[PDB]
Amino acid sequence: ELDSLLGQRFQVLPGRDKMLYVAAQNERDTLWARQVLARGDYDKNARVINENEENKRISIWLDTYYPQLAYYRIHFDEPRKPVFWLSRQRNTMSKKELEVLSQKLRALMPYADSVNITLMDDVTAAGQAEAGLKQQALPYSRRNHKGGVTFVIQGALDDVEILRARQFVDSYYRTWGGRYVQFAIELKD
Repeated sequence: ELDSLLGQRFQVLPGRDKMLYVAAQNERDTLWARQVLARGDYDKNARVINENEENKRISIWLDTYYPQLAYYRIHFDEPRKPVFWLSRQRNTMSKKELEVLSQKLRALMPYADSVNITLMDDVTAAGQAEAGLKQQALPYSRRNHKGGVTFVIQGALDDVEILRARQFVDSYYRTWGGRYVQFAIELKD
């Protein structure tokens, strides 16, 4: 526990399933801690997690049990108290349903004391997309789709402009996830 700590930018967290959960900040560290733990006696006492993998794991569960849920992403700034961003506008759940959801999520994350559900404003999510693209003089057309919006970047983009556009998009999805606003580049000329 403190034992695992000494083994190693990480937070080691006790789980209700008697597992030890090592929270890492990114991919490189996740693989490193896995390499390290596998070489010794904790090799099956610990599991290394990070925000990208845990979002993927919870999204698969929700795909079946809450298949129409309008959500963004779960954030792990404090890994003992993950915060699940849901859409305020597109939420269809009563207060009691959201409480049930929080409890199921907590059961799915044995290292978490609680899972707070925060209702986020779609106007903010789309407004950060709009602002980021404008910040790069990227013309775009916003095109609504079923339960989403696509910002379609448009123009005869060169090498660097495409990379800058895609780097912005990746940074956008790290915050909001890719389930509401999505992006595309239409190449012209």
